Amino acid sequence: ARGPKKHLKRLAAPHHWLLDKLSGCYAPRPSAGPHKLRESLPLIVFLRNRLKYALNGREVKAILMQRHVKVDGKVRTDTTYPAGFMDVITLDATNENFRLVYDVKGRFAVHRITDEEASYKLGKVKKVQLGKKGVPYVVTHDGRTIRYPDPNIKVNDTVKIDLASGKITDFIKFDAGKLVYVTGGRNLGRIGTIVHKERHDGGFDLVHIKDSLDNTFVTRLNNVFVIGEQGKPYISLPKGKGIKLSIAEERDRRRAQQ
Amino acid sequence: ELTVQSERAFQKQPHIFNNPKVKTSKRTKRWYKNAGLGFKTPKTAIEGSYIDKKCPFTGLVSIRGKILTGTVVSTKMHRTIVIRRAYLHYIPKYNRYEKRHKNVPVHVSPAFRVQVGDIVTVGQCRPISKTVRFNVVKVSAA
RNA sequence: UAUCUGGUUGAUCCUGCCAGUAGUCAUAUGCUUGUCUCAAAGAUUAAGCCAUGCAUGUCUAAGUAUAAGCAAUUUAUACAGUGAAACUGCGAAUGGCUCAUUAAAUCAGUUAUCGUUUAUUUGAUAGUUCCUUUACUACAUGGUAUAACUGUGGUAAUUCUAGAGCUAAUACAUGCUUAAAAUCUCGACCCUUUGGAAGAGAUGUAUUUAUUAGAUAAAAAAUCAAUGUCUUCGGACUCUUUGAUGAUUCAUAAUAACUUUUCGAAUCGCAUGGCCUUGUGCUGGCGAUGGUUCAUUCAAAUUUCUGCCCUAUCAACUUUCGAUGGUAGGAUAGUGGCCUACCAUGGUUUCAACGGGUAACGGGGAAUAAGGGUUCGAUUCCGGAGAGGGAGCCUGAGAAACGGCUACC
RNA sequence: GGUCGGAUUUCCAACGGGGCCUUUCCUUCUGGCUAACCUUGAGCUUGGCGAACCAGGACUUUUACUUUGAAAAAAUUAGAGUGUUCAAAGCAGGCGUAUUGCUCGAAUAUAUUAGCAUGGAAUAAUAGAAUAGGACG
RNA sequence: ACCCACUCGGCACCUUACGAGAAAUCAAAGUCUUUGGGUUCUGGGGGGAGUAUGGUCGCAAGGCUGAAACUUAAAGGAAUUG
RNA sequence: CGCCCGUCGCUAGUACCGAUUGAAUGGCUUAGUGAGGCCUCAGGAUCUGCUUAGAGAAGGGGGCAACUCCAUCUCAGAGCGGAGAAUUUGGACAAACUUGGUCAUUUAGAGGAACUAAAAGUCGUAACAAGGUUUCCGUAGGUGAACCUGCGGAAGGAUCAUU
RNA sequence: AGAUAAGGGAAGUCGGCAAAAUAGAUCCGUAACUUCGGGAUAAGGAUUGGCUCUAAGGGUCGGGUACGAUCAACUUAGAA
RNA sequence: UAAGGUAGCCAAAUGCCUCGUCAUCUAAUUAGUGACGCGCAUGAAUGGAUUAACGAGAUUCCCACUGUCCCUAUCUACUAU
Ligand SMILES: [Mg+2]
Ligand SMILES: [Mg+2]
Ligand SMILES: [Mg+2]
Ligand SMILES: [Mg+2]
Ligand SMILES: [Mg+2]
Ligand SMILES: [Mg+2]
Ligand SMILES: [Mg+2]
Ligand SMILES: [Mg+2]
Ligand SMILES: [Mg+2]
Ligand SMILES: [Mg+2]
Ligand SMILES: [Mg+2]
Ligand SMILES: [Mg+2]
Ligand SMILES: [Mg+2]
Ligand SMILES: [Mg+2]
Ligand SMILES: [Mg+2]
Ligand SMILES: [Mg+2]
Ligand SMILES: [Mg+2]
Ligand SMILES: [Mg+2]
Ligand SMILES: [Mg+2]
Ligand SMILES: [Mg+2]
Ligand SMILES: [Mg+2]
Ligand SMILES: [Mg+2]
Ligand SMILES: [Mg+2]
Ligand SMILES: [Mg+2]
Ligand SMILES: [Mg+2]
Ligand SMILES: [Mg+2]
Ligand SMILES: [Mg+2]
Ligand SMILES: [Mg+2]
Ligand SMILES: [Mg+2]
Ligand SMILES: [Mg+2]
Ligand SMILES: [Mg+2]
Ligand SMILES: [Mg+2]
Ligand SMILES: [Mg+2]
Ligand SMILES: [Mg+2]
Ligand SMILES: [Mg+2]
Ligand SMILES: [Mg+2]
Ligand SMILES: [Mg+2]
Ligand SMILES: [Mg+2]
Ligand SMILES: [Mg+2]
Ligand SMILES: [Mg+2]
Ligand SMILES: [Mg+2]
Ligand SMILES: [Mg+2]
Repeated sequence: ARGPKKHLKRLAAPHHWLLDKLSGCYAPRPSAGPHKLRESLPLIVFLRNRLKYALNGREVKAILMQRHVKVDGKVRTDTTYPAGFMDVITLDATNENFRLVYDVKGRFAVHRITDEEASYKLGKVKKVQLGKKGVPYVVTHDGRTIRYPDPNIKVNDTVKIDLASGKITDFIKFDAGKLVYVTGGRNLGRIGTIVHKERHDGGFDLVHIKDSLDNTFVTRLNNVFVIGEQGKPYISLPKGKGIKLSIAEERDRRRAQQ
Repeated sequence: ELTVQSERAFQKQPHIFNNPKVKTSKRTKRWYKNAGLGFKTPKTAIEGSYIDKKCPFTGLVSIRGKILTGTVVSTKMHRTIVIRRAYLHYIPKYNRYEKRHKNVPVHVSPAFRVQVGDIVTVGQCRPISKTVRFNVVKVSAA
């Protein structure tokens, strides 16, 4: 009402943050940034609740204000900066590098990566257009604008970003036999090797997707992120690599390693 | 539906200018488009002389959103008809259904000639009037 | 945890209700009350009225400091440490409270903006602006106030203010400094017909209008209107540029101009470095703030479909002066009877219209449940509406704002 | 049992699927992959028919119903794990030479109706060629 | 016109109870806890009360629609022995 | 010697009709008047820049003698403007008030007419047996009261019965 | 005989006698009751001038085997 | 008594007592209206009761309006002179 909201109560936050329902009435509202606040992770909850490197927002602020943490090469000393999918986070102290990817339960994992892998990121192009004076440009999933792309780069493709400059090194197209990451919905976190896509001109192009264990499913085209061709991926996959074990085999593995 | 210039203003498609200096074919420049979704633009719309600002083919509207189907129960308006969509509403206690209906006022272009009893499919557009939000895109009866 | 029992009779079997029985995040009340954890709590009647005190303010290295403030710099004679006040910039439109209004309204799920605004982030993005543009001109940077402050006062009083004297800006209000090339116009002049020219001006972005391009399923030939790039002027002829959407008059570009004319940095902190024709010469980093447009994000506004309790002792309702629609225009951020002019007579209803009632905010949900169901949901989350009742409006990206104003009651 | 109460294969059967044939089109045009290819080079070689991979197409009887899936905020409900000392709860925690550390989690299900995509095509409707202005061609 | 046999459609009747029902009784009042062939109307303890009021019809008498307050633990059905 | 109906009379309670063009409260609304701010037509207090501009006097530079040129105190006067308060025309939004109208909910009322109880009151005995005239329905009339009578109907009859 | 009167407004008088007020037209709105025909001009409100315009409402002639020309009305509505 | 006034209606234009009693209307009402009825002496084609509309009929009240009045004054014409 009357303007934008600036608070976010607990029990209204997205559940994949794993914020406890006790310990405060409010949740850290992500500031405006490159991602939607639903599919984002504030640096406060990432540093405190996933890494345990801090206990308070005061300690997170004390870490941020001395320019220790940087994300996508930029320092970003904001407590509620929305870190989203495949954003890289570099901590020069501890020489740590994380890449924000979903685990198969649908939450963000602490996926430690090396420096040569932290030197880039992939972006799913959302629209290709002609800017002013006829300059073509793309818009990635994190709102990055990249001018003068390759003319073969159409929508729903993946571009590899230099992450020091904003240039494109190469790009992956979108058709059958491509390794994808599911980012959104019930199947959020699986990796499943497109077999074919159905059009349905008028809304919500569907795509059929089968994992390494031949368990197929289907997803809207909004939630799919192609990350290479079948076999080799262009990034380091987290543990499990998006299989979505059933609860039976999950407790069998928990009884195996114990 | 007998003349195009019935109103006090000059009815014309905007920015479709036929130069009087040149003398070519294609009697007047007539702009038309395909609405998409496999709907055929009629030859009477391509060859006619009506203007119909709110036509989904010659007019400056776009069809997007829901596609519905009804039967025409009234034609007494001008370039507007009322269709009746009948549906079954389920009641969970009695484990069975009941007949309900809505009347949907839709805009009809002069490309179509509809009568009472014809079934039509309509496409959602921007608010055309106080009540009209759909536009007749294909008649499929006689 | 799919359970029944007492009461009509002199007695019987029934119908049938009354009473019992169990529960209640349903309240109140009586009596009693030792411990640990957890915890609702002026909703119901009065969205009745309020004493008093708090609940919204805010700074860095980085907008403005001669505090006649505190320090000591001792590196400083412009300042450069801290720093009240005040100007400036943001915020105060979030939160919190309540449920009065409200019955296709809100609200839920589901769409859409190819029908719009969007501070803030985040990512990109202005060599084109000296106007007779050869003195019109500061571009090692241009002007004017004014607060705080000093001092003189008013009234019983208010977060009331007047007169006088200074002084600043990222305050107001002005204003320049950067290529080249290309294309168009005019065009002096030479003058030829094949006709060529010196020179001048315009060409960023933003607004407004008009026009054009924004294409294409296939293959060859006939001649002319004039040859068209170059010729062995036979004509070999290609190269020809066209992105996206299911779909556009889309994105974008180009001509003709239009604008009372937007923007295109006169701002700030640290580090002080390289080249020498050694001059305060020319170059030169890391940031902060600001800035036009696009995209993105936070949203907002409308919007598709379907779904709401009880009433017919409400059956016809709407349309004077908006009801339903058409055309055109105004207005809006935009669609639209949203409003106006003209025109037509339309639109809803026994599949319950309209009207009335609700001790009715809606939903997620809660109680009780063999199953089906019945009742409740003011209330910890979401979405609405309100700030005693109405109405109106300034500022701002965002308010019909009320811990903001104006009027009436 | 060919492992030491865990598992395999040649097996008698049942259970559900797919394809083909029996008069049984169960849409086809432009293109490309030509695919499974008469393609056979001596026992792994030089050359068949487009969906099994697409793009555009022309058309395309309409539903209801039902299956599956996407979506349906969290909290609540049910429910997996876990010494809040039990429990209501909560989402925690657990394990080491505890000197430097390692590691599992924070599931899952339901969430009507409406809307969306998909398989079925019985059941209940609907339409077609009858003064043939019917289909193939 | 009668008689015999048969058949369709009727008004009914007699006997039994497989069945139903509280019973009286019922070839429908059966095929209903083994609860679903299609469909219309009406009732929710007894009074107050088919009253009051409001509509609507009727010349009128009246008809149709039709409450509430209040009051009560029983009224009532079929059979049994007196 | 059971049960049982109604009038009338007393007491108490509930609701109804009711003259009073009753009363009160609340909602909505016609008409009239109409604040406020907003948009517009003006308006111009005041403040202020520029172009000048002339007179009267000071100073300075120059034929050095009157005289000539440039500056300073004075005050008219003219324009070119810019900002601009009060006030003001018209318009739309429109609070609020007044007077009516209408709807809804309570609320007074002489009197009238019901119902319910209470109470062993008065008068009869209408129904239950053939209840002593068989009961009951509809309709009409009448009578102190239950009720009676007429017409038609019913068995819930006191008859399942006369080939 | 005809009139006008401040403030009040039937206190006057048997009694509002007399006088005053109202009045036409257009638009809106119109109750109880009813023999359903009425009541009804119920009650109760608004508007009305001049000037300059706009709109609508007609006749008669005209067409091989849609319209044009011409003439003349007072009726209503609206706007500055 | 021939029959004993029924249905209705009423201090009615009909009620002596009577300015009947109660309620309403008003500050105050022998008036008005609504009720009550042992009604001197109501009452059914002597027609009873009611009644929309109509009425130069009789009566009460309300709004508006006014010199009817508080409380009179002034003017004009024709008289009077
Ligand atoms: Mg935040
Ligand atoms: Mg009994
Ligand atoms: Mg007993
Ligand atoms: Mg009970
Ligand atoms: Mg309440
Ligand atoms: Mg709030
Ligand atoms: Mg930016
Ligand atoms: Mg329009
Ligand atoms: Mg319109
Ligand atoms: Mg309420
Ligand atoms: Mg809320
Ligand atoms: Mg508010
Ligand atoms: Mg209050
Ligand atoms: Mg307000
Ligand atoms: Mg307050
Ligand atoms: Mg369906
Ligand atoms: Mg027979
Ligand atoms: Mg018979
Ligand atoms: Mg009951
Ligand atoms: Mg009952
Ligand atoms: Mg009996
Ligand atoms: Mg006796
Ligand atoms: Mg007796
Ligand atoms: Mg008798
Ligand atoms: Mg007797
Ligand atoms: Mg008898
Ligand atoms: Mg009897
Ligand atoms: Mg008799
Ligand atoms: Mg009986
Ligand atoms: Mg007077
Ligand atoms: Mg009088
Ligand atoms: Mg008097
Ligand atoms: Mg007197
Ligand atoms: Mg008198
Ligand atoms: Mg008179
Ligand atoms: Mg009258
Ligand atoms: Mg009598
Ligand atoms: Mg009398
Ligand atoms: Mg009197
Ligand atoms: Mg009387
Ligand atoms: Mg007489
Ligand atoms: Mg008379």
